[PDB]
Formats: sequence, C-alpha cells, structure tokens
Amino acid sequence: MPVFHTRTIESILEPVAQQISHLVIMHEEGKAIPDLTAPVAAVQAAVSNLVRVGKETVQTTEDQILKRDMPPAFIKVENACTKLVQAAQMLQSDPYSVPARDYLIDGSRGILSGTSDLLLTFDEAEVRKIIRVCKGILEYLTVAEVVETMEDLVTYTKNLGPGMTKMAKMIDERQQELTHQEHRVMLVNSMNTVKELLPVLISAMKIFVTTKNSKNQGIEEALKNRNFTVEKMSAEINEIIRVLQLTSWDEDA
Amino acid sequence: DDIYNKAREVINAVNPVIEALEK
Repeated sequence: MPVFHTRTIESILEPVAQQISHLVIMHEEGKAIPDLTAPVAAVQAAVSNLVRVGKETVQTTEDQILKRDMPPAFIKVENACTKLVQAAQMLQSDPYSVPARDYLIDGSRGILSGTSDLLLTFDEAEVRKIIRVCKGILEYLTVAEVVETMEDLVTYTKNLGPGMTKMAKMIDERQQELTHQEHRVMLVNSMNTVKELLPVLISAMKIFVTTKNSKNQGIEEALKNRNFTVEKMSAEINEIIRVLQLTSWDEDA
Repeated sequence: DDIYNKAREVINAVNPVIEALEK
C-alpha cells in the first residue's frame, strides 16, 4: 500500500526486502543446523526491547489508531520469536530436523514483517502528532485578538513560545526525512516565514496594548498590522499541514 | 528514535539466523 517512506524507514527497511526474498525461497530450496542458541537469545532480547518500547508508546499515546493498530504487531513478533526459541530447543537434541527448520523460516519472516508493520504504524501516528501541533498553534494564533494588557501579552507570549519551538523542531526533523526535495522546500520556506514573523507578531501586539491602554490613535493601524501577521502566519502553517497531508493521507476519504 | 533504533537491532539480530539457514 505505501509507495514512499522517510529516508530513515527506507534505510532500515532496505535490507529487509532481500531478507524476505531469501526466507520465501527456503520452502523450495542434507541439513545440519549450527547450534543457533546464542543468535536466537539476541533476537529474544531485541524483540522484548522493541515490544517494551512499543507497549510504552501504546500506554502513553493519545492516538486511537496507534492504540489499535500497534498491539497486533507485538503479538505477530512475539509468536514468531517463540517459534525461533522453540526451534533452537529441538535443534539441541539433533541438528538434523525438518520441523525445527519450518519454525526458523516462519519465525524470521513473522518477525521481519511484524517489525516493518510496527514502524510504519508508528511513523503514521508521528505525522498525525505533527499535524495536531500545527493545528494547535493555529488555534492559539486566533487568541492574539483578545490580548489587550501587558499581563495577558506576557501570558500569551509565554504560552505561544514553547509551542512554536515544538512545531519548528518537528518540521525541521520531518523535512530532513522527506524524499521529495520540492516538498522539503515548501516546508522550510513556510517554517522560515513563521520563524521570521513570530517577533513581528509580538512587536505588533506590544504596539496594540500600549496604544489601547493608553490611549486612542493609532489603534486601527496596530490592529491591521496584528491581524495581517496572524493571517500570513496562519496561511503558512496551513501550507505545512497541507504538504504533510498530501503525503500521509490514508483511507477512508 | 527509540522505536526506530529498537526495530533496527531486531532486523540486525535476525540476520545471523538467515545466513545459518542459507549455510
């Protein structure tokens, strides 16, 4: 179903393709299996760490798709790993055994597909997490309009600052992960404008509060400047969301 | 990158089990 992945997932899943191509051959192509107790112990250690980290994410996540789609993959990896462990124990008796062989093939296949499914499910939840932050900043930008005091401006700026920092970090990490260079350009340029307009917003709000209280002219020019900055910043954040949605959109709709 | 690194170590641990089947 998914054609493109991030530069990270493509690199992690690059060797996996050839691994599966070899594992799928085994059923068609003497015996003597060399021990395999130590390499299987490493898989169990690796699998348990992945399932642990995975289960921590499912427990701490806000995402219902993740909470639903991730746990079946742990089971798929755990069942396949117990097959590798079961296989290693019957090879202790005699390395020349056909039932132990089938358990090794289905074990490795079941782990590889399971971890690739787990990774894709996780990255899909991550892009959703980035879209939620962006939308959150959008909503908080609409609040600038009610700020009419120095106390509220401090409150506002101290609430907006971390969100802007969280979003900027997310977008820098994300753009560096994309394979479409023109998509990266759209995200960097949009995030550049937001980063550049953020002190402009504060300056405009500061002029508005100082003119409001106190007193009179020019509240219209200050208002105009604040509203424009919010509108331009909002249009750019929406540009970021839309680029991220072009890529990530899944069924239905 | 904890899940990504944990997944990477799993794929790496399965590699010696493959070459053992392939002889």
